[PDB]
Amino acid sequence: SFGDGFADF
Amino acid sequence: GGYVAPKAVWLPAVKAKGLEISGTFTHRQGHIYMEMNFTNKALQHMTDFAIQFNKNSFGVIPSTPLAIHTPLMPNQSIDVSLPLNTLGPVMKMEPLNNLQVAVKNNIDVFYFSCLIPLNVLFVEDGKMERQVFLATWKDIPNENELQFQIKECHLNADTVSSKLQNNNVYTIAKRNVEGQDMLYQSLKLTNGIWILAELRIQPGNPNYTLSLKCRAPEVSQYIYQVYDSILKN
Amino acid sequence: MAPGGYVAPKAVWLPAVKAKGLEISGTFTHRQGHIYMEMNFTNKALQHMTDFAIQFNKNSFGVIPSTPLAIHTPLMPNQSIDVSLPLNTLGPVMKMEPLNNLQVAVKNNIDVFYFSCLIPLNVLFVEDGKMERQVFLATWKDIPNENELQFQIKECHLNADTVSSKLQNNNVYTIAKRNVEGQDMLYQSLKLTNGIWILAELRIQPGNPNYTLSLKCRAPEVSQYIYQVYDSILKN
Repeated sequence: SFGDGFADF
Repeated sequence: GGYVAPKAVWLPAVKAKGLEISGTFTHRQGHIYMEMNFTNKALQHMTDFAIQFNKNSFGVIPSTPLAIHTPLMPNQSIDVSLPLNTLGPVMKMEPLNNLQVAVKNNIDVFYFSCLIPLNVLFVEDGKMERQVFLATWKDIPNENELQFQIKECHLNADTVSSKLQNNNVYTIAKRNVEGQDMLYQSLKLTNGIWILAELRIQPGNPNYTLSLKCRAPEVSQYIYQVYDSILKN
Repeated sequence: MAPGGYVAPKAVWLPAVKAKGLEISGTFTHRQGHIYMEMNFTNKALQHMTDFAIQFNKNSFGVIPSTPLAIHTPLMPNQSIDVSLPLNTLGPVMKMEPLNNLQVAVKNNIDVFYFSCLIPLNVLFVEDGKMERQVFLATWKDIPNENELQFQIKECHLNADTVSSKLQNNNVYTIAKRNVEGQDMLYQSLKLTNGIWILAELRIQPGNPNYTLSLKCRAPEVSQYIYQVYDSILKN
């Protein structure tokens, strides 16, 4: 994802 | 029902002293919700939950306080459905559909951000008249036109239209040219922005070309992305 | 002028104010085949910073880091480090607006922060960009005149030899030159990392502090960005 905060990483 | 993204861990426990928040966004019968799962992975009971949104691109804001009355016990989880509206204060975010959030409990205040899939902001009243489509498509400068590929799509034109209609993306015209299907589509955002789309489906090409024209062309990539997700789900 | 070509000075991409003390400034380079995002990370907080990582959103030219960010020492308060991040163009592709926009996410131990910056297209000009003269003429003829876009490079006083040399240092090749009534015409080619060839004709007039750049490309949307690049190369 891109833009979903901690969930991007 | 429209596309709903799988929940994602917006706030991992190790970053919020045991508080874990999983979440997604839904649009049900004209209402927008932030759908969250709060899990207590700490040793202490959790109370006094509250939520706040920073200013954001589409004026998204909770319609009520979070209101969790019952205390949340260690290893216990609750599923919360937070109703949202788009009449809040506005600030352009980077990326555009990123939302900054703060959640409070009895232990501390924690900050995180999450992604708003733009389909939750597609309104029911998004079917454009064909006459206005054609004149608008022509008038909008081609520099505002941006093109994307929906790759290795295994759907026929009719399944494409139906899936997209379930997400408030309307096919107002379908034209066949030399074997190639062209689907002419419209949608409108909660903030009033209209997006015009042409989707080209060529038999023998599993890659469909989506062309988007908008007077705010910066929204286009985000529309493409959720468009892609809808047809892959 | 330097081997690798024109590098813009670092600009602040992420102000400490928007990132809880983390300040990032950057630029892009193209040196000996390789593309880099050259950054400076500065910690303006009172607590140290660790667990650094970077990701790019899908973008027009498929730009993506080739390696993880590897900062193996904590970034202390008021400390500043130079970071050279190698990039390649084999990553996922999504059309950006503007065309050269790059969206970046940077994580530390505190939070995930986002910013954007603009890739100067010269870093995406490949060494293999010298077109054959026979192919230039045919291609210029064939490409519909709807694709031709014209630009003015203003306040430039370099001669045709020096223009050619500076542009060649940035992988823009001058494959022919013609001199008609005081006016130099340079026929030029370049090629981007994604295979797109751009054909140029540059006209130089005396008493004229400005040159006419005419571009033909089967993807004409790139042309204006190529112009901005020429201007930067010849003004710097």
